[PDB]
Amino acid sequence: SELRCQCLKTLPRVDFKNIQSLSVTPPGPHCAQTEVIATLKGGQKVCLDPEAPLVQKIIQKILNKGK
Amino acid sequence: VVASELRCQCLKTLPRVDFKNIQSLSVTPPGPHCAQTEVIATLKGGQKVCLDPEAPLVQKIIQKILNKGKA
Repeated sequence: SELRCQCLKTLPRVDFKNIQSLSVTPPGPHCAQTEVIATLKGGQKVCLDPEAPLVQKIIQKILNKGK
Repeated sequence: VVASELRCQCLKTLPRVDFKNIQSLSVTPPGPHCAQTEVIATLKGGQKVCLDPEAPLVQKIIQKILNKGKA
């Protein structure tokens, strides 16, 4: 068996409020790149650019969102 | 319907983990079912553990992952 990178394209942002969850996968046997996949509240799955400052900012706003 | 949308998935959080142990992370912001953001790290060998999302070392780990491919 062989898996590969599942992102064809990476996007520069999504709206914070629309994120249901994100998965962040570092490089490994499957893929040389970190992949960040946002699942949005309508079911969409989107690949985000993990190096984009807005994407890192969104991630941070999520990590910090808890009360 | 499903358990993960009806309650938090975490029974407790850790302050850090060896980052090279991490195979992947899922990050879920709070919602009706859960007051906290949850960061579930699946470690090599398959165990899922939660990381405290406001631990500085855990935010630093996630930044390192995001920045792996920059020069």
